Amino acid sequence: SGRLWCKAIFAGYKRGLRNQREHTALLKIEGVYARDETEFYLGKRCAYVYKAKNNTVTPGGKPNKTRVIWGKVTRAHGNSGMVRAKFRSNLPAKAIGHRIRVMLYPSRI
Amino acid sequence: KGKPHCSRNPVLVRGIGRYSRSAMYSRKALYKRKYAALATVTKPVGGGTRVVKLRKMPRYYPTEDVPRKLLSHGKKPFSQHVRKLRASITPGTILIILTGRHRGKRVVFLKQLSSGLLLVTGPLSLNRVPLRRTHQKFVIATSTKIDISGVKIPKHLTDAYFKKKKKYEITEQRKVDQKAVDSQILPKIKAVPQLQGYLRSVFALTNGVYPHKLVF
RNA sequence: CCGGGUGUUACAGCCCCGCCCCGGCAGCAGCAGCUCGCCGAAUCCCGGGGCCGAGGGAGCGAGACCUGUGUCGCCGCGCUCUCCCCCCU
RNA sequence: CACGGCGCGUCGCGGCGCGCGCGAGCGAGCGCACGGGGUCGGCGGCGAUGUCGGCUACCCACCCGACCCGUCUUGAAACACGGACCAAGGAGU
RNA sequence: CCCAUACCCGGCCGUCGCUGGCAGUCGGCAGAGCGAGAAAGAGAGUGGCGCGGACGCUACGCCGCGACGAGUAGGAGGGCCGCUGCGGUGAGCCUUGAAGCCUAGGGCGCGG
RNA sequence: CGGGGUCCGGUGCGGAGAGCCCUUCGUCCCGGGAAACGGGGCGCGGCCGGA
Ligand SMILES: [Mg+2]
Ligand SMILES: [Mg+2]
Ligand SMILES: [Mg+2]
Ligand SMILES: [Mg+2]
Ligand SMILES: [Mg+2]
Ligand SMILES: [Mg+2]
Ligand SMILES: [Mg+2]
Ligand SMILES: [Mg+2]
Ligand SMILES: [Mg+2]
Ligand SMILES: [Mg+2]
Repeated sequence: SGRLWCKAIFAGYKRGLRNQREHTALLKIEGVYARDETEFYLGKRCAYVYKAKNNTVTPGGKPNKTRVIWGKVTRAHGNSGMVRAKFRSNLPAKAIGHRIRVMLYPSRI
Repeated sequence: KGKPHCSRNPVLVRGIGRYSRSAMYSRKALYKRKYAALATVTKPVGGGTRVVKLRKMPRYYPTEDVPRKLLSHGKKPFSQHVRKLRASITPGTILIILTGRHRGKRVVFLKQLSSGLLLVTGPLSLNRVPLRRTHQKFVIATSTKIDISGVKIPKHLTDAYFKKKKKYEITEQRKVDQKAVDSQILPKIKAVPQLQGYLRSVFALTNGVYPHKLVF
């Protein structure tokens, strides 16, 4: 009935100043702003959900316009709650500053 | 011959015994345990008798074949894997299903099954979930428990019972088992005030609350 | 109550110094979970997250009286070929 | 306690060390594994005119990177020189 | 706390080294080893039923271990890269369609 | 009614954004608590409220 995930923003790729590695993304999870608070989210699955034009099949339902790129949280980043994430395919650059759902079912509690 | 005795040393740590070699030589009493030095069947036929050879040669060898594999030791089939359970999960605990069709429904937990799946049920009279299996990873175990140490669940229910077959029709055996379990579960949860409504409700996340902050 | 002055334990305290068993008692690099160290043949246990799984005929025992098998080498163990006793189903 | 037989025991210092014989250097099975590189004797869904797969290649978008080549030169993106574009010919015999 | 093509661990390609290993496919005519700390014989001798057992080995081949890989001028090697003609060879192809040319099609090779 | 005076309360801000509000499985019976002034109505016709 309600919402079962947590908001994150796809801030950007793991990068230096002149090089960027697109195989690792940086997520800003809402509400967590320090390293001693990000150990909860380590290993949780994350999803980038977006609409498209063509219909695609969905598990346990009729086809619709929704598509998803899956991934998982790997490790903390920085000192301010930033999180490193790895997805099965590198996220498109058009998702910079957009919503990624981090879920809870890879649970350890 | 000889009855198989148990191991003479308790496991101190995995792979290390409590007693040393000499202590074992003493405890086993080995000082007085010294020791010193198909493919054919004959059948009658109505002629005479024929020596039929079972395990006969194949009538077709393939163009080419793969070689054998090297031997490895630490790999075991899923049947005899050691089963682990989270410390926070004990019989009579409330869980929150996170991924099934019953998303975020508070459900009572009863028993760990043989293959590692949790046998779970919140009495479908109030939260509408039957006897079911659920993976222990995909559930949140809150720190609210009831006492179900004094309830009996049938021994016939198991993973073979819950295994999918093949439209799915519920069986009368399923109905009677669910009734038998819930007739004992329900009075226990009705003793605790405001617990039936809690199980009826559905967990959700609103803005301003974060799982890493909130405790359960 | 405050300010100034005198002064040497008074209606507060502080520092040093012989001994009383270095007076005695805990305790001790202290979860009074930060008062200050260097370590571990004087060190072990448990747990969590991430990435990967390349290689593919290793042999065992059977004895010229047999011809099987594919859980094998090194390493660490347990049980039996001795006899009793205890506990739980 | 990586101690475990009997002897002849000096193979010996006073017993321990440490030698000589004992069908003569042959006890066997099962089982578990922190043991010469992964397996499952574990599972779940969706599939006929709208859906599944197609790295690359066609077009488009985004983030990062990114100065036009050849040549002589210590130094070329150069306010150094040759070069509008395309086809064929073209130089260690 | 952040990250380089640096360092550590793993996979893959190639080069170099071990001037490494394999002719032992020794089968009812046989007995399946030469990885095991110690230069050298699983040494030869004379006296007190069921007929059965994968792959290999273009030796210019196959297989195993380590280390390493920048490059102008220049040197060398390999090209089952390419073009034209000649001697051989493919009981080669082809009017049931060759050469050539075009392609939003399917692929191979690090590359030609 | 607004602005001042006294006085009384709070002040690591409990008249707090480190907070507040709404909170959703649904339906059926009977009982208690709150309400009888309440709830719902392009169901209504007006009156003000805004540059
Ligand atoms: Mg730029
Ligand atoms: Mg020039
Ligand atoms: Mg020069
Ligand atoms: Mg000029
Ligand atoms: Mg000139
Ligand atoms: Mg010009
Ligand atoms: Mg030309
Ligand atoms: Mg390496
Ligand atoms: Mg080079
Ligand atoms: Mg074209």
